[PDB]
Amino acid sequence: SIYNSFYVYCKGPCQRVQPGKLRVQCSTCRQATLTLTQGPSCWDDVLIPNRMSGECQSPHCPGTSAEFFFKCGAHPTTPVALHLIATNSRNITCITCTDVRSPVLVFQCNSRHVICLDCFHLYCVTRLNDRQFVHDPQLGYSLPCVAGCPNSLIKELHHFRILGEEQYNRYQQYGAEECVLQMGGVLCPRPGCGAGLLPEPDQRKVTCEGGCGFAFCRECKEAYHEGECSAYRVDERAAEQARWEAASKETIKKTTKPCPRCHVPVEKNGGCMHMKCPQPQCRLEWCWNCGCEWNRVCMGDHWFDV
Ligand SMILES: [Zn+2]
Ligand SMILES: [Zn+2]
Ligand SMILES: [Zn+2]
Ligand SMILES: [Zn+2]
Ligand SMILES: [Zn+2]
Ligand SMILES: [Zn+2]
Ligand SMILES: [Zn+2]
Ligand SMILES: [Zn+2]
Repeated sequence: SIYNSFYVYCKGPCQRVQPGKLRVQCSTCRQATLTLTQGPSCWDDVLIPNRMSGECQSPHCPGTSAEFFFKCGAHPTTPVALHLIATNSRNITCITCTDVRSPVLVFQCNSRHVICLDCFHLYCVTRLNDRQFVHDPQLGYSLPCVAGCPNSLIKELHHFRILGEEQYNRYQQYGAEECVLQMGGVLCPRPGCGAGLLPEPDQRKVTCEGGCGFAFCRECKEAYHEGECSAYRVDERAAEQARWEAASKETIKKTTKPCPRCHVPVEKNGGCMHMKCPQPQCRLEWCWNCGCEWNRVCMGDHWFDV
């Protein structure tokens, strides 16, 4: 692709975050024959059912609602859209490492704080280690913005798929482990075990048994013995810089661009990348990003950006 707006988690065969291809169909007949009135301009447009309307190009179809979906962009054929993931076209620095990276994950806190994907992984892994995931009755376990902002828990839990199979599996075990821990139990310390154990409260010797047979001291977690036993600070300025809608320096890509055909300067007023030239005698339809006539490659790779 020239430019990708969308990322999906591709199960088989990529098992990773990949650019996604946006598709649209008629919600009635399910064919690729829905001509939209207006192209999508944001994630709500392609996630909320029936939000967008058009006309099904069948003589047999009265359908007027669009249904959008994604495919992995890395190969021919339905994966889940990772809507918090954005291409970092304005070079916003990451909240925790302060480097410019792309793509980035953008929290739904009021500040729309921005974290690179490597830092997001490290955020996740640190919180898993330290048992600091956050419980929500309506969700299960998740994490909020790294800065601690309110009302910012991640709700589309498929985002934790981006951690990859092993850490995602640790995340999937966390709830059951936490049940044991909140009940006063202990997890087996043997790497590759971590069974949740519920020994009697006052017993220092814990044996992993129904597990792996390991007898450990629940106080120091080493092999059982008689006798006595032998990341979270977010910079305030870094956080202010790392906000999606904060004012930014001008990049090589200008925000007012000439019409590819008539050269007259053109302002963009929404997320959709299909531009219609405002000049009465021009009316060229073109991709804001690519400077070319509007086409289905641009639709699929970057119909809108955020
Ligand atoms: Zn794939
Ligand atoms: Zn139809
Ligand atoms: Zn980072
Ligand atoms: Zn935040
Ligand atoms: Zn064990
Ligand atoms: Zn000990
Ligand atoms: Zn024009
Ligand atoms: Zn384009």
